[PDB]
Amino acid sequence: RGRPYTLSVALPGSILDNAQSPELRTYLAGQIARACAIFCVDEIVVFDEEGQACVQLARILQYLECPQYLRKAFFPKHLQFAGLLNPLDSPHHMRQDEESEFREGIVVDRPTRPGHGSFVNCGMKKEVKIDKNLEPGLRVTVRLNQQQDCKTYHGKVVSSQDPRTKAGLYWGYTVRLASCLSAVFAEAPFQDGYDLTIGTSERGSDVASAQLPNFRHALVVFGGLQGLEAGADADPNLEVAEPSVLFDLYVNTCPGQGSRTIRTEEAILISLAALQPGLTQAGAR
Amino acid sequence: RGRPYTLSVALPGSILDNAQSPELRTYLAGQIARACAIFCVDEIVVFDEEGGQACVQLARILQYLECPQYLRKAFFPKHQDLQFAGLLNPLDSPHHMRQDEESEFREGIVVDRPTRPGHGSFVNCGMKKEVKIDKNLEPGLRVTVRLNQYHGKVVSSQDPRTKAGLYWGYTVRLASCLSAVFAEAPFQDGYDLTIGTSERGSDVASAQLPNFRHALVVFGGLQGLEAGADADPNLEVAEPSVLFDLYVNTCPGQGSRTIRTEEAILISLAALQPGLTQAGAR
Ligand SMILES: Nc1ncnc2c1ncn2[C@@H]1O[C@H](CSCC[C@H](N)C(=O)O)[C@@H](O)[C@H]1O
Ligand SMILES: Nc1ncnc2c1ncn2[C@@H]1O[C@H](CSCC[C@H](N)C(=O)O)[C@@H](O)[C@H]1O
Repeated sequence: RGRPYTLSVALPGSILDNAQSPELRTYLAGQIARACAIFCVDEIVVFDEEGQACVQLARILQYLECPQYLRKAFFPKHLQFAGLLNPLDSPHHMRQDEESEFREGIVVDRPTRPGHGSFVNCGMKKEVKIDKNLEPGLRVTVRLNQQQDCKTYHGKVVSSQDPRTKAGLYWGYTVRLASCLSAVFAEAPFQDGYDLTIGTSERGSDVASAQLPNFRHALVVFGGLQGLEAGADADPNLEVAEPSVLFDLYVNTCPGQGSRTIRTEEAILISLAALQPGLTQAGAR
Repeated sequence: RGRPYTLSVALPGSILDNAQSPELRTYLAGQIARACAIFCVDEIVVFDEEGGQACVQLARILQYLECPQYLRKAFFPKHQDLQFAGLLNPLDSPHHMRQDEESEFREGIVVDRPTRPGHGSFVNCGMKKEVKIDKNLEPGLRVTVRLNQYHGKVVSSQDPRTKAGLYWGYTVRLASCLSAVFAEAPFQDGYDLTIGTSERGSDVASAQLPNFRHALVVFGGLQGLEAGADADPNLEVAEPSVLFDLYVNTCPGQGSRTIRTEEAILISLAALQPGLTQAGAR
């Protein structure tokens, strides 16, 4: 039932600068968030391929990922427009009425006696009581007890990776800022790093011909208006050459494209669709 | 060399009504045009899923974007539906070339220049000079011209594709209902492969596409293909799958509750691309 692999996507913040209005800038950020949610992307890495655009993108991505009942707690907000344009509707974004094995919550600032556990706002009709003693303001994943007229529901804090790794549920993404293209690779949140890296380009090899190797943590990387060339050339930590040398695979995911250029946000949907069968097979236990 | 098959996409004009501003409405139309151009779609069918304004606005934006830039003044007077065209992303298709670019074919408009029966016509093909052709044609007609390898020959508009393998844009068709998508196909034998899309469809990974000549991929709007099927008095079906050769979910295990039509076109045409390419080949 569980999914043992992760999928990360990297792209440059600069793509917001190419948007033609403030409204379209915000919509574009939403397009990115939605593409990643649709394809059950676990991490979005926003890199500086050269600042403002990177930070604005990352913040919108985080806001959209956050369950609605937690947003006012984590975001000074009103971002509200971005959320209206492109809601994720992901499995952790359930309504108060819906039954769920897991829920995201925030530990509430309640005066408690040491050792007596904590109270969590999981967006339910009642607070959830947990045995772990945690600081108010932390975001946690709670597994609700199967057996529950008490003042609270009861649950236990579990790893935020449990819904995916144990139940096969998509549970949103984390957003990482990277100061350059080398940092996309170097500052992976996995000890082992990304063991399968895939770059994308019209100059890549045919995606249809590639055999994806078995993997645990995949990374798919996208460029902006000037391709992965911009990021590669700007970073002194990286080999000076065409970008294909920086990846395990470097693929064209739309053979015979009928437009001269495919935009980053279009390419993420096309590429993740093209790679989905392969990633599913190669990532399986 | 040539590509012997066509690919048509159908969707409801009603999706423009779900856009949250006038500017986003125009932007969304452009998203449809670009998704179709990227995938070398030859025809976009805009249908009325209620069984008029959204459909006409979508159709007009699609046609405007398809038209080579040097012919837009001739074919597109200023209109309210195109007031936000500046926010559109150009298609940058093969027939959208600059004046300096060498090309085997160019689109043109026959122009009013002195001629006599039998002495042919002149065509504005966007080149430095108007192009002389041997065929007598009325001014104002759009034609495909094969340049002599400033003289050319008017050829079938399907030659760039069928002979040279070039994507050459799309035609736009309005359909008054879902059944008309099928019934008013511009091909004599109709669409011989029809593919509907839905989260309730069978897994696209198991689909086996039969050899085909004219493929059709159909998308619903906010309420799915159920809406158009239900609203059309020419159909009396329980659910939409029986209208199609294949009825497919193209994004297994999707991580959002709903995939919007414009997202789904990109995902589904990507998912089907290997299959379509293989099954349509000579
Ligand atoms: N055919 C294709 N296959 C895979 N990815 C593509 C693609 N076309 C565009 N992309 C993705 O979309 C991004 C923006 S398009 C970049 C265009 C640039 N002229 C260049 O030389 O690459 C690219 O960096 C790549 O990540
Ligand atoms: N998983 C999926 N596979 C294929 N097409 C999909 C899809 N999800 C959405 N679509 C396409 O996008 C359109 C808009 S989404 C429609 C959702 C509607 N609640 C319904 O019951 O269908 C659909 O009509 C379909 O053409």
